[PDB]
Amino acid sequence: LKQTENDLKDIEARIKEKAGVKESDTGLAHPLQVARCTKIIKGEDAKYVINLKQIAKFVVGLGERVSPTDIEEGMRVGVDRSKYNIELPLPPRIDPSVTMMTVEEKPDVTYSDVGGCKDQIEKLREVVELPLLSPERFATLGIDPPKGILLYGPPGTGKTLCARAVANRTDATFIRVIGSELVQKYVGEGARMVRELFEMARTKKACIIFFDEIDAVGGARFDDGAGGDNEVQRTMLELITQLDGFDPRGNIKVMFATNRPNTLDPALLRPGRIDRKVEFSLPDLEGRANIFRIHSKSMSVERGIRWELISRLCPNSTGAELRSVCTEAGMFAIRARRKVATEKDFLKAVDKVISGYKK
Amino acid sequence: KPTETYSDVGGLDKQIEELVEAIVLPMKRADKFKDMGIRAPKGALMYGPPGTGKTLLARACAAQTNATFLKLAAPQLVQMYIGEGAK
Repeated sequence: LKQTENDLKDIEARIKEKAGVKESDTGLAHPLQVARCTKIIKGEDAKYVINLKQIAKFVVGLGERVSPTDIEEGMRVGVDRSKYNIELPLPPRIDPSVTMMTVEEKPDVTYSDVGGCKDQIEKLREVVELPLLSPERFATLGIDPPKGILLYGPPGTGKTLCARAVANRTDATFIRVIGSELVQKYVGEGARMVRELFEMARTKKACIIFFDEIDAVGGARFDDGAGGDNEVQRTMLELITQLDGFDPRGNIKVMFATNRPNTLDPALLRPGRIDRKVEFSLPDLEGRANIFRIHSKSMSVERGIRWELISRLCPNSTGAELRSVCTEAGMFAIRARRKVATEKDFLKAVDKVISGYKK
Repeated sequence: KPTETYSDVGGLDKQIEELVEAIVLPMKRADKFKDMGIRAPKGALMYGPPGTGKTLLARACAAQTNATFLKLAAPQLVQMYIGEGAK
């Protein structure tokens, strides 16, 4: 097998390199990330001659032609940054972005770090849980749920597991899209990724489209709003033309996550699209107690401890600061050389968070 | 020719009186000003918070005279290569 594939360059690759390179490079020129043509004269109809490079840009006039399969020669055909006329039917949509997309239908997450967040659930009960369960109730109310729902709170807390808890009661599909990964070297990845989200939301009713880290995208940015390239500038079009105009409000819903509302486009913050603003508070004495008892099932502890007094000494804390109390509880047991964490280990773990941080 | 009237948004009649005077009157019937030789105003400066009727009565003033609505967004006027919003 080793010596068999060595001589294929002189036999099989001679035809492969001719049809895969010489034909593509003919005249200074199947996933297509690039296309180029130099001085091609073809009699308006299948003219093409489009240079994807920012240098020496071309246009196509003289009528309109639709050829989604093969425009002119096949081979190298592309759109990339600037969309010119009749080149729309064949966009270069290929990209290994599958690692970015995370789709979970009917998540099983109920309460882990979100114990005590039922106050925020009631905020999402009317405008999210209600339409995804009985959308026909809004017919007699006369109004309909708003398009989007805005999330607010501490950075990196409450925007992950709290969104999946609502989808459990409604048996919806939770799709998390990271906004920082929407920005790549390919111009238009943010707008193209949003296009496929509404396409999958029309097939299956009652789906949740979630956008993680919208500050990296927003409605505008430097390279798009202030720049010449179009990525986020074309992303806002998919949140307006598709969601508002074509898509009904009951079946398709949109939710974002951001640290500050001012980091977004004021055009999106206006009513008609983004209305509900959900602020993430911190769990109370009852909420912080239900989180510690769940983590105590996977961690060896003493059967005679009390999780109510553990959450009582600790003030209001985020979802991470509460998990730190259980993880640090095993560190103090190492000094005492014990297999389980006694009540005194949790008391020292709370003082480590109070004194070590003081926030 | 968007479809809107002045009764869809009320309470702005104080501002509408200034809009109709500087927009509808010089546009709809210009024969009163042309007989005097004076030049009719082609626009009026408008300012205010969003949603106060500046963009709400835009299509309303265009619907009364049956005109085409063309909106120019501020983020759309800044690009890299010279062109676009300038055109």
